Amino acid sequence: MILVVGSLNMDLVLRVKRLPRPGETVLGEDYQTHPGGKGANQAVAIARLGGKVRMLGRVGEDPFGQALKSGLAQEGVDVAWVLETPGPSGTAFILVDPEGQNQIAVAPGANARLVPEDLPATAFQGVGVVLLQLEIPLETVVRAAALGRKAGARILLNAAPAHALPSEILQSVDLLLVNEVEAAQLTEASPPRTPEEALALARQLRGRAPQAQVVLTLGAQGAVWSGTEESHFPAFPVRAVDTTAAGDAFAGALALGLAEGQNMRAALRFANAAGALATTRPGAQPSLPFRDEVEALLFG
Amino acid sequence: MILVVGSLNMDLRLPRPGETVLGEDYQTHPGGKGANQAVAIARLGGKVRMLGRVGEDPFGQALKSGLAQEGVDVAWVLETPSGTAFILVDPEGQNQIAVAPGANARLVPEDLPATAFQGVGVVLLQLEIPLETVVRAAALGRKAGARILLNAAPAHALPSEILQSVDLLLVNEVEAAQLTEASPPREALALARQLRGQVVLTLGAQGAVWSGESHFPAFPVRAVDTTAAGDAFAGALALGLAEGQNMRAALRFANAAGALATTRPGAQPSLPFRDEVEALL
Ligand SMILES: Nc1ncnc2c1ncn2[C@@H]1O[C@H](COP(=O)(O)OP(=O)(O)O)[C@@H](O)[C@H]1O
Ligand SMILES: Nc1ncnc2c1ncn2[C@@H]1O[C@H](COP(=O)(O)OP(=O)(O)O)[C@H](O)[C@H]1O
Repeated sequence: MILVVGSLNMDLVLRVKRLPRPGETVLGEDYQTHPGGKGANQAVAIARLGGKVRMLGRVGEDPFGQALKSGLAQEGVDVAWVLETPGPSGTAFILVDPEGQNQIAVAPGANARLVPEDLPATAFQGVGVVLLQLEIPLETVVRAAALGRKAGARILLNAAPAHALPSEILQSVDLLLVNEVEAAQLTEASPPRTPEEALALARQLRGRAPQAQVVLTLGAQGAVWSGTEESHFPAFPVRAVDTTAAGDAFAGALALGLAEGQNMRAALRFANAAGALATTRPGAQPSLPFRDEVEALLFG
Repeated sequence: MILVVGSLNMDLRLPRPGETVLGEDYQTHPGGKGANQAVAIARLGGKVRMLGRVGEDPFGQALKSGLAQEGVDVAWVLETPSGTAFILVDPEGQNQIAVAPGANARLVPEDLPATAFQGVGVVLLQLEIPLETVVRAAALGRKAGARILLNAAPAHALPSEILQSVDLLLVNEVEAAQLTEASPPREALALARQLRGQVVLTLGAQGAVWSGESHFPAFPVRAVDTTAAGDAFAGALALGLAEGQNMRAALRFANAAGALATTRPGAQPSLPFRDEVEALL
């Protein structure tokens, strides 16, 4: 059983010729509205892969709030710990170009009101893995890890979007999951390139600031893992339509792989499979693949 | 009055990929080049009508009642089965914008009644509606006996037919280049607008040039947000000519509105009132 603690966002999406550079006005088409948020996406990702999942976070007392909560319940995620909030739900401004590269700006809304006291112990009882991200306040992330350990869950921190982390969080996490910008933020010096070797060396560096399994995602180059092994796990070759929610599929698939009892080798392959499929359909949450697609792609 | 025919938009800590500016603002205000130009005239104490399409969504209502509360006649604003700008802004006033035309793409020639043009002194147009509707709006303006002000913005190619049918052709340095060829590195901007040519070429903090042959200096101000500077200038110029001011005093009156727009954040909210622009005289 997995608990996901994190954000619920309404995604407002535009197809664009080209992502605007600073100062640029670009013309877009095909305006669309879908439930999203790193938290809600990772919960739904676990559900479509057939894992049992609860979601703990806040929606606002607006139309979107109901749509965010109902969306989750419909996918069969347990929404008993989704709390109603004065003011607006989270909203996200997404642009996607023809290569599937995106640009996202998030208005936190009710996600900013998820405080430590909002975390009851019964949401964590009997869960094997707690899955956290950073579209909620850092004091809430600390409490979630604490309550997670107290219940005997593995703490999976997806440190995204990019944010500075205090030692208290980095030291209390079983697995730290970051993309290259998050890895560079926390380490200083980017991998302005890949060799898969370069981000292994940075994932070894991030390893120094804790005692977790460290996982670094590389988009079209897959992922690396510094922990009980130092290894690269290649991407599945697919046609990428919209890269939105691919880290969410991957995070959610890693969580459920470890929940179900898979080792890291298997769970990371499973996760690259799921993150690859998410690139091949448009939109965030709607692109989240189902167990049988993911298993098809693994079987080859 | 002045008739404005063009766009209405609602203008609305980031996954970077491709990259966003490090800055945290957006929320909700009426915008679009048409709406902004109309509100500009209204805030400058001018009688003004807005002609264009909103959607059947909450925004559509908000845009309409928004323009109304500023003092714009919205009678001719047609509901449609809204245009949206996703605006990201950093603390240094730098912007990234993604526009979804919505209803604005559905404003077709047969949408323009001649009633709306009757008695008006200036028809003010931009290029945020289909080109065939701009053509219609010009033709109906000429019929009603109005001066047709084309603001050829945003940057787009135009045929000789359209260029030859307007009484004033308002452009910036990128649009000037688009229609002619080769950016004015300045004057050379005045020799480019004569290659165009009444043609008005805006130059930011260097003000505006004219030839039908003169340059009108910028009002020096603290530029925090250059958004809606073109809209305030366009709206103000349109109001100076409909008020019967000379071209020289109107272009000074445009620069003065233009400069005051730069001094406050956002688009429609930064548009100066009359008392403000008259003080800067
Ligand atoms: N073009 C791609 N081809 C194959 N897999 C991809 C592609 N883009 C992303 N992925 C998968 O999704 C995961 C997340 O990619 P990445 O861009 O690092 O995440 P995020 O969207 O959080 O930045 C990768 O590890 C990989 O499994
Ligand atoms: N920094 C500035 N200082 C003074 N006046 C300015 C400044 N920026 C713009 N303006 C005024 O507002 C207008 C700005 O239009 P401009 O920046 O040339 O093109 P755009 O249509 O892209 O906004 C007029 O050109 C000018 O009078």
